[PDB]
Amino acid sequence: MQVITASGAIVAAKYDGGILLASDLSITYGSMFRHNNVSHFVEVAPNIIIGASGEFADFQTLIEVIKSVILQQQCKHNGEYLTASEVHNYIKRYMYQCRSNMKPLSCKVIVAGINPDGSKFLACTDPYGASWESDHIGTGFGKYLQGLQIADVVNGSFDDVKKGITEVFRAVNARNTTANGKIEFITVTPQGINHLAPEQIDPNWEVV
Amino acid sequence: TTTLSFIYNGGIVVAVDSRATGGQFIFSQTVMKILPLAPNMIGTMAGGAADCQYWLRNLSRLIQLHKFRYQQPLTVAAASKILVNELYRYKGYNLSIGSMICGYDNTGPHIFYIDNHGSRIAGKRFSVGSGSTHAYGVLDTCYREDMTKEEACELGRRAIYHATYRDSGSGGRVSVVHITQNGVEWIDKTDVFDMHDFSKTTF
Amino acid sequence: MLSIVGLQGPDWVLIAADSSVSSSIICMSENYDRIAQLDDRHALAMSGETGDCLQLSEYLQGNVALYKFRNGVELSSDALAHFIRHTMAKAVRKSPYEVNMLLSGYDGKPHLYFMDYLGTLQSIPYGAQGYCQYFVMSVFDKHYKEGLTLEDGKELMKLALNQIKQRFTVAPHGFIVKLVDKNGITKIDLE
Amino acid sequence: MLSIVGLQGPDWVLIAADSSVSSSIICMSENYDRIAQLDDRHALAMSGETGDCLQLSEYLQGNVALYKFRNGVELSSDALAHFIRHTMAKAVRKSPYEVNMLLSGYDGKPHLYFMDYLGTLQSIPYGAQGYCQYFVMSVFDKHYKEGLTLEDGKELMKLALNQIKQRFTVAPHGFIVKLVDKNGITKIDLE
Amino acid sequence: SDISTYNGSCVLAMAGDHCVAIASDRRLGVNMLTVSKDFKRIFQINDRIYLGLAGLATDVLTVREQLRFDVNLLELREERPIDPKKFMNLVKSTLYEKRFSPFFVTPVIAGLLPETNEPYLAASDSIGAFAFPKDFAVAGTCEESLYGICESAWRPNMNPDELFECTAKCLIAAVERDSISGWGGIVYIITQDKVIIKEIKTRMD
Amino acid sequence: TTLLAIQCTDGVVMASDSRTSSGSFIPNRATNKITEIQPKIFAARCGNAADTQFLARAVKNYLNALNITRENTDDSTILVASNVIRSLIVRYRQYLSAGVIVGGWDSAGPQVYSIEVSGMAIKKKIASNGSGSTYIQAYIDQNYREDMTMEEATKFAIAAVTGAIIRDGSSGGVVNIVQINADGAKRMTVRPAQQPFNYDIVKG
Amino acid sequence: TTLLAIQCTDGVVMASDSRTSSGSFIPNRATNKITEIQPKIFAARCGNAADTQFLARAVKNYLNALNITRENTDDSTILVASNVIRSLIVRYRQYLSAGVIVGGWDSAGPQVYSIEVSGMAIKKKIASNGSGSTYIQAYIDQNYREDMTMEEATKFAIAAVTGAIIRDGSSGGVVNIVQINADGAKRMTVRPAQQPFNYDIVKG
Amino acid sequence: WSPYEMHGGTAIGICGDDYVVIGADTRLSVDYSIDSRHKARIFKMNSNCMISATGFDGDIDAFITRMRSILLNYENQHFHEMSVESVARCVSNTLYSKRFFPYYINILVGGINSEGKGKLYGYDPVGTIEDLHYDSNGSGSSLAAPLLDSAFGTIHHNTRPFPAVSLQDAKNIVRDAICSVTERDIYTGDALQLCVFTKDGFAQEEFPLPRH
Amino acid sequence: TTIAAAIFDGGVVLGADTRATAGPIVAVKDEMKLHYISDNIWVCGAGIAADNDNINAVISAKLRLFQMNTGLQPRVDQCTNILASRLFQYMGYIQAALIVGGIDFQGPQVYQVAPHGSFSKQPFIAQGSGSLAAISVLENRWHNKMNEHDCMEMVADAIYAGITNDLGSGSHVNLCVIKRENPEDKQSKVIYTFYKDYRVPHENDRNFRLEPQINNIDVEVIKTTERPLT
Ligand SMILES: *C(=O)[C@]1([C@@H](O)[C@@H]2C=CCCC2)NC(=O)[C@@H]2CCO[C@@]21C
Ligand SMILES: *C(=O)[C@]1([C@@H](O)[C@@H]2C=CCCC2)NC(=O)[C@@H]2CCO[C@@]21C
Ligand SMILES: *C(=O)[C@]1([C@@H](O)[C@@H]2C=CCCC2)NC(=O)[C@@H]2CCO[C@@]21C
Repeated sequence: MQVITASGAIVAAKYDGGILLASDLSITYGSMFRHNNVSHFVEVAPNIIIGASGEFADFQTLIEVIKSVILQQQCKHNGEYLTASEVHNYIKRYMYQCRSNMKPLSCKVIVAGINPDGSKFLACTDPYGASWESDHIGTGFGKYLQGLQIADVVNGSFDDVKKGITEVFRAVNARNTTANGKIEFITVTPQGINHLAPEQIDPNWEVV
Repeated sequence: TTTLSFIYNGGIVVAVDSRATGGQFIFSQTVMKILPLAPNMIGTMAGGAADCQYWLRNLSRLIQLHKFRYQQPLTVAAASKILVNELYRYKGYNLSIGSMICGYDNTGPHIFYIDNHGSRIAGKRFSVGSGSTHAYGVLDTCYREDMTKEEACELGRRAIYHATYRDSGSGGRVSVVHITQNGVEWIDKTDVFDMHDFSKTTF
Repeated sequence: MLSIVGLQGPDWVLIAADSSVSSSIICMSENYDRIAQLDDRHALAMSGETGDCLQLSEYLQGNVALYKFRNGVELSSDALAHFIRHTMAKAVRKSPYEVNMLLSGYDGKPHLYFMDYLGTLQSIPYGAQGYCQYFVMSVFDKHYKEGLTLEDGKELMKLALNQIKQRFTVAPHGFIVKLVDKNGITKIDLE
Repeated sequence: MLSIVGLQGPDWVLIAADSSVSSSIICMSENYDRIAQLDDRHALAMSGETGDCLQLSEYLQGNVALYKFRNGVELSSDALAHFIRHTMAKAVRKSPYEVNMLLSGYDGKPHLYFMDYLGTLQSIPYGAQGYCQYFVMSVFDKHYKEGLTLEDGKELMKLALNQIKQRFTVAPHGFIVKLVDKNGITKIDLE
Repeated sequence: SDISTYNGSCVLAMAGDHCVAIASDRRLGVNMLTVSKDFKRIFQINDRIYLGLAGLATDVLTVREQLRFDVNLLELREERPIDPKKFMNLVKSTLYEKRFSPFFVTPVIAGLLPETNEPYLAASDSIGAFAFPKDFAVAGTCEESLYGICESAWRPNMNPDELFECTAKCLIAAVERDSISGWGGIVYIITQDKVIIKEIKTRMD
Repeated sequence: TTLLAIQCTDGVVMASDSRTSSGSFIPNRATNKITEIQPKIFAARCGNAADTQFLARAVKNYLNALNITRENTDDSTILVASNVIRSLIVRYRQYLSAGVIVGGWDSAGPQVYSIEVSGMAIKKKIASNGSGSTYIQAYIDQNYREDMTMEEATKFAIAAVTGAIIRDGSSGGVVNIVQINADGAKRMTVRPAQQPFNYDIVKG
Repeated sequence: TTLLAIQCTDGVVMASDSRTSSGSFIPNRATNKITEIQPKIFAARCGNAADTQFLARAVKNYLNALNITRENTDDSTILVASNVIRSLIVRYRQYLSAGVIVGGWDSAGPQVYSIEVSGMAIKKKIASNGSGSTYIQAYIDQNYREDMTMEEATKFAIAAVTGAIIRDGSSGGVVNIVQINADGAKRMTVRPAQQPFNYDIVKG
Repeated sequence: WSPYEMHGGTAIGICGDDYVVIGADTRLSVDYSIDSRHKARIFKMNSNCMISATGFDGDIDAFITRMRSILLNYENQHFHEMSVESVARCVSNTLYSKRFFPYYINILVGGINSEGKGKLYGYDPVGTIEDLHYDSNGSGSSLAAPLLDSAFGTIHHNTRPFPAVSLQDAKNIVRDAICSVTERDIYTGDALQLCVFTKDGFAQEEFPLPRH
Repeated sequence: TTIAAAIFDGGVVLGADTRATAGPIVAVKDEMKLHYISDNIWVCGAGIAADNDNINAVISAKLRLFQMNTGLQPRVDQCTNILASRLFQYMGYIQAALIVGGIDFQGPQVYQVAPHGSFSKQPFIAQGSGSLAAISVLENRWHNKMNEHDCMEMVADAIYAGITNDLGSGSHVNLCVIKRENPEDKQSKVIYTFYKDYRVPHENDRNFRLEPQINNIDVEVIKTTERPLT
């Protein structure tokens, strides 16, 4: 398990209308800010976004696997996509398979989607294959530089969850070396996936 | 762990502690370290607990398969040979099996020390485990061929008790089994806490 | 590091082996027969882990019996020695048998072969596997005479085993000696 | 990993030690007195490298004699035991003496102390250093009775040493047993 | 494996109603081998201070003798017994002076305050990181077992009888889950008037 | 870390980033990596933070020691500071992973010495050090001119350290500028809002 | 190694250095690090030379395999080349320490994909890789414009790879330029005499 | 590279005369970080038993999926739901099937057998099976085991009959032990999932625990 | 551990959780990680508890001896320099990641001192295992010249963030507010108010306990002796 070309932190949190996921659009080569405007999330289904923090090569391989499996089940079901729970279960089983083959995908993969029943589904699978469904999931330093800023507002209004995620990513930009650039926000709602305009979440620089 | 088995004129006495412990913590004190294999055969469990339990129940399966395939039951030498061959096929896989195949067959009492390493040693007195040295000391010092069933069972029980006292890896209750021509007999599970003589001031 | 010692005579071979089997620091048995009678004519003393020695002995004995039954002829001592050597040469490179052996056979002529886990085959008048060779070879060199009688041979083997007992730090609690002659492999006591 | 065994009685202490000194795989001597008579009253059985044991024994004996000469009083068995413990505690942290000892002394009362290279001091009715404890402690537990006679004590020590010989893989070729009583340290033979 | 695990130890101290109770396993073990069942890990440091050293027997005796050297010198130079807090700081100093070659013993100081007679528990790690639990201070290879049992079992304001009751039962539960610990227990109940030294029976395996 | 000391015609511009990094975590986001050894002598610090701060305090001690027996306290002070940085680094090369660019003004004028982590001290007109200096080596070579004044060099150093901040994860925060002329030393802080470039320069 | 592929409006400029290094020794001083996978698809190679050459030949095989069953041989060929580079790198990540920038022209127009040593493929307008790319990251960010034509991008890439050649020991030699437009691919070699900068840019 | 995350978390099982009370902390956490505050680790395998896995969560999920697969196969090929003893043997064999790539999970199989009696089986990662009256697994196993030993005295006196502790008393014992572990074990925390298998079937309760 | 000190308009607010762990087990649930250095300086420390306690006691003794001999108020940068030099001379072996928080003539100053001796003046600092969970709150809620109460709440919430998010942190939030006794008087005496258990998270308390404690262990007493306590 080795991370080289890494995607930065991800903070996903359920709010009233859906799941709000934020992450920088920068892939870092070690410590270098190598690639910009590279979304860490991939819309694998109209209501299922998949992000990952960690090696982005392993997240592109995982997205290839996910898209292939979704395409298989879509051809079988004449257009119907896999559900967010089914997609996350496949990611859990394929990442555990990779770990069991001793070639783990070194990326913590957040699956955020709306199941057809309308229930928000936010789950995460770590490189080892340990998966968990939660109302809010931070990956990378978004997990560490979080505190109660998400948990207090999770499942709340979009404004409250957005403010909490913005606080967490202000902390990330301040105290994460790999945090570079705008923080893209993606809303996975039962009405689809909307990429809100990326926001520069500036740390409080009156510290000096 | 501490398991012992000795052949005296009256049969095979197999006494085993019941402690499973890794590092310092005592994971259990009620571990059954004698797994029956045939109506008149058992296999002791020492070393790796999972390995001994899986391979002794697999040997029980193989013995039953042989007895149903062929009317003659699988002998104690043949059973220990099956087990030792299977365990040797996994040499280098860090299996840990210490196991005395104690049974009465057509050729009489038979104890075969079987180890993961593939050693299959016939003998009339064996002890396997961290505290097996203490059980060996008590046995070799107090063992007689002409001991009654009660005397032999108490000898095995006291050897296991002294092993439990002097070894951190041994403890719990001494499960004593008497194996005779007629079949395996499970004497009793005696708590070594009760066996300890607290009137003594030396230990 | 078990003490097996072979001594070839004009018409016999005295093959002795450490009779003490062991588990870690415990001498489990004091009469374990480490010498494997692959054939009625060949006794293979084996030094190594008890499991490896037992499995290799059983494989070789089964193959010798299978050769005797497939073809109505028994293996020679050179043929058996080179079959063991082929087995060890195969093993070392892939799945090694960690057993150093002394093959003593009588097929009308006495034969003693120094064999090791790698597969070095050498007919020897006397030899040993384990650390006992460091103690017994010299005594053989000092006291072996061509045409040695069977009684003188037993005396010399007893001297070698006594040297193992006295000077080897891990002194075997006893030895099992077998005479391999025209009458077959007979276990003997050297006193 | 040398076998030293101590057995404390009502008015005596039987201290036995492996009498076989060794260099690598060679048993250099079969009567090496591993028990060090630091005083006329105290015999210190030592298990460890022969050099470390000899140097530590000489240091302790010199210090005991120096205490006896500087002050017109001989060290007690508790005082000597704790002096040895202090020496080992100093050594372990800086320049460790890799010797595990059994200090048997009679100063009007029998005393047997389990001492190790680290410096754990414990008065014991019986004990052993080396792997022999794994073989002898149980026999003591099985056969030691309070008020044991000196003849019963010799029988029990003989039983323990026989267990070392029979079950310990590296069986000492012999033991040197010393009786530490009101008459001093006298070497004895247990047969 | 580990040097601390070499000599299995299990020292407990509990706070009662103006009384403390320091219990300890009585086993001197060498790794997996029981050498003795008469090993003293609890030492009286002062009339109202007892020190249980859970760890390497070598360092149990070394630390006990060094703190008897320090406490005796302090009481000679000051004509006064050492306070439980003063002795706690003394043990902290003793261990941190060897911080980088630490004694492999965790001390457990069970004392009564000189005037108020209140319980005073003070358990540190190998290097004097003293804690001052108002309820129970545990140490030795049974540390997790003792923590678990005493968290549920200890109750405030236990009289000397009840304090002995959990000290003994809770220590028995701890030692019986530690392979290298046990072989008898000793419980010192320190009260305003008397110290009650009860040798309790634990499993001898 | 990005260190960039420029010896100008009329002073010394020591630009630095403000990011202390513990792996991917930034313990200090507003780090003063340029330490005021003397009122007109500053030490930009890269490598181990503890080793570089010890180096700065020890060089303050060594330069005060230089003044124990002399009255020309502002004479050869920058060269002596570089020499003591170099002697401490070579003396403690096993334990100190510190590189220091010591620049300032003294009787000899403006000076900039780059002592490497190896302990190699070179008087440099343009000196750079740290992980972020790598990303801006070509930028410096293309945009550095010997004739730059302290203001021109200050702007160029802000731009270069900002580029290094953008491209280096280990380098970030604000651009700590120190402008040392004969009159004294002026500290400035170029916050990310006031930095000439942004992450947007990446990919155009 | 310096790799710099620029996706221009009217083509792709793949600039590279020509220095193969075995430690401090240069076994090949005129290396063709940009391999002609197809007449209008080239792979600039960084990392292990053997792994990158195997990658180039295997991608030639994979793109010919793509053409076994199709007649639109110049369709999605650059994207497929990047995908096969990425699948070989991830499949052989334990054994292949190869990074490849595959750029060229196909039915989709000019394209530049940067597959990293990790096996991360990103379509890039401006892609750089190798040890020398680090030294020129800031230079590229300051001098790269999205609107550069193939000639402007060729000049800028020559300048950037020359700066990397100057500042990197692993990067050196001539600037191997490949200009891929719809018409085809033109190779150029910018020798050190014809390179815009020299070692003299260091220290001014 | 170690393929396990060594996730902490305690599971305390208590077999009764006619019940089995397994209480496991929901929290999923390793290396001072809580991946999931709630992550159920006790699963109703069938109408006869429940399995409680503590350890690597990837291995918990994989082993629970494998056990559900094997129990479904047993229901299809042997025409009845696998019994608690049969599930226990299957758990032992399933864990041992990976003896050389062990599931780093400690298993408690608690159920109600054909006799109606409670049956708890404790496991190690490599598949040691043990028919137990009580067991503790996970990070706080060392903490919780003395609690159960005191509550029952089975370790103190092995051969004495296991005390006839009522279902509610056993549930309270598991709750108190899990709370003590949560107080002491950092990994144990968040919510307790207290599952009970009785003749009435599988019942589940969620009790808060100290998050800190 | 979660320790976090910030500088508010009138002073410094230091905070620390009260959980000491002996590995994966919570040894202490009321651990004191805020160490009094001088009347104006408090250090909240993480790392090795023994190292933190001893180094804080030693530097407190040094600055008490300083204030006695010289009659001078210890300086926060002085304490930080002494701490950093001591931690550097031990090459990081004294694992005391300290946060000095005090008020001297230069005003309220918060310094970090890494175990290896690297110090840094910062407005808000968080150290320990939960240092990231704390610093997030500190990053989002600290601003120049905030009043005492807002900084108290921010530092307590950062320690609480470390407590909940980090396993190595837990139990209560102890605060220590260094402030001038008269905030309007910059020359007034620098006093401190220590708020022990400033936050006592109710969701983090023991919520269940067997009222009848079930125990089937019987104590058999081998020997009893009673000895006087004097
Ligand atoms: C920079 O060199 C750097 C900083 O910690 C820096 C050190 C010296 C001055 C104080 C802050 N050192 C490091 O170890 C990291 C990695 C590279 O740059 C750092 C941020
Ligand atoms: C460049 O990547 C480099 C060259 O050998 C290069 C490899 C790929 C194309 C052929 C020549 N690879 C290396 O291992 C050295 C070190 C860094 O750059 C190299 C010169
Ligand atoms: C905190 O860092 C921590 C505490 O023990 C802490 C140490 C310093 C001040 C006293 C209490 N140090 C540790 O070793 C553990 C590991 C997690 O953090 C601890 C709780």
